Amino acid sequence: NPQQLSSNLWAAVRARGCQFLGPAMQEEALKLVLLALEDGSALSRKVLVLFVVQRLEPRFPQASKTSIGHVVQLLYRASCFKVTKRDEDSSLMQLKEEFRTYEALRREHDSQIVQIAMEAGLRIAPDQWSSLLYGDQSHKSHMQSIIDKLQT
RNA sequence: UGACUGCGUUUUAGGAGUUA
Repeated sequence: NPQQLSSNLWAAVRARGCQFLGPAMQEEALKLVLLALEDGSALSRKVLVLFVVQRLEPRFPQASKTSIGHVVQLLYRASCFKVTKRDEDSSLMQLKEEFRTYEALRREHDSQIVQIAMEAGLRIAPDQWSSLLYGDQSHKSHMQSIIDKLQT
């Protein structure tokens, strides 16, 4: 259904403890993660979330620790981090080296959402995908490529 | 039902609390 495949996607996403804040805001949030993690710094999730929230909140009041926490889980599910567990304390996390460019990181992010849609049996075309995730028709073939790699 | 806050999930995952 024309905007109800859309709300069922975000339902499936929220159910997996993840979240999409819209094309513009998601983009900044990811860039911020990269800013913190691309030089190989190692931050607990708590601190990483703080880093992003503190810069984003003043420009987007929808940006809570809770909501940004959910964006980061998207990347946790996508297996983007190198995790270092510590005894009696929280894990630190770094970006895997292959994911230290926006292009690369965003591919994985995107893929993870597609995969959630697949797990939930939601057939969605690349034209749609480019609208949902970018608000334009400029990423159809990017999204097509993601889809094809996922069914193999 | 939402929102929020912890802790957990790389052995892949949530779940508790607070609140209207």
